Amino acid sequence: EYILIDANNYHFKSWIECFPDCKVNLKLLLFRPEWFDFFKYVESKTYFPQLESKLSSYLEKRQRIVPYPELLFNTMNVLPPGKIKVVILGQDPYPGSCISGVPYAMGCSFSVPLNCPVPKSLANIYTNLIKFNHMRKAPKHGCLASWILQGTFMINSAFTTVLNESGVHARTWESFTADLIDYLTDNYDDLIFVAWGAHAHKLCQRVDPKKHYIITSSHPSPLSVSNTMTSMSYGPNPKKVTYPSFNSVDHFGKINEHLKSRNKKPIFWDL
Amino acid sequence: TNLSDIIEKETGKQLVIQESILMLPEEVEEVIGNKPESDILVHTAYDESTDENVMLLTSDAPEYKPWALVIQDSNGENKIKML
Repeated sequence: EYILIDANNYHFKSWIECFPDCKVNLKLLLFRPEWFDFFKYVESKTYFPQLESKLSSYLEKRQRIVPYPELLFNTMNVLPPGKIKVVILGQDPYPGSCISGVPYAMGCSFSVPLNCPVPKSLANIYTNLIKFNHMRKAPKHGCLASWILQGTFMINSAFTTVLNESGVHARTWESFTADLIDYLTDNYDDLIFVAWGAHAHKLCQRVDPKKHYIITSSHPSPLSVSNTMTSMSYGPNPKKVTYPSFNSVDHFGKINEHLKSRNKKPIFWDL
Repeated sequence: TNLSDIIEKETGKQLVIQESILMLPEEVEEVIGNKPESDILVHTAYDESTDENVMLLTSDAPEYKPWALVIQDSNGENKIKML
């Protein structure tokens, strides 16, 4: 109900409606207790001061931060750490809004609220599922709530941006994301990391490649979908390697085949 | 939104930027031919009237200096314009 969002039933508090005192507290936006161990680690670190303060500056200035605060840790409040089966990193959240003014950004990577236009990179995800028979027809909407409930940890590495602006908070969110990723690879075992594009691939370099399964390809954005992607392998001895184009990889099949093999429930992808 | 204004100015299209990615100079080179001096943001819009992806390529935030414009058809063919 925090992940099943609809832009014809959208009255989530704005950032400023959330903190008219421009002092930003992030503690408050995290509801689920299983993330408390992880958070209080991050709270106990150098940057969380700067982070909250850097975020406050934005409010002051006064820039419309997206997603809205109740949506910020959407995926986390829905999914406890021990129940996530797959990590799928986005980079920037969606920058745009519905004509009503409802933002596309909804706290978890690649998803949009119900009755919101579907951005092409998500369309390309649907095309891929259809290609490999995990889906018969593309859904009318782009809300991925169903996947997240089944253990798909879908998060952007930049948790916020500014409405109709891109990339503006990638670096202020950098430390926090590496700490989240470290936390997942250190303290849990058979996770599936999906690296779509160079940057997700870079983040998955911190993943222990013998605890966890990694799927790697180009990013589903229109300019990348059909192209390969080149960087270093994950090993102790990295070689320069080309990874396959997004549309050529059975991502969700590979996810499920692995899950089955470890006696876990596969994820139902169709919508 | 100046970013869609640039797109309008170049193409006559009035469009909504729906998504972005940040690309390393070397990734750019493989798609565009010319190699940028630094990271570029790909600002992606869709135009259903012609069924093409319209992508404006700029420098990183906050400068957003236009560098190139790509118009891509249904088949994935790129028309590349330098800015």
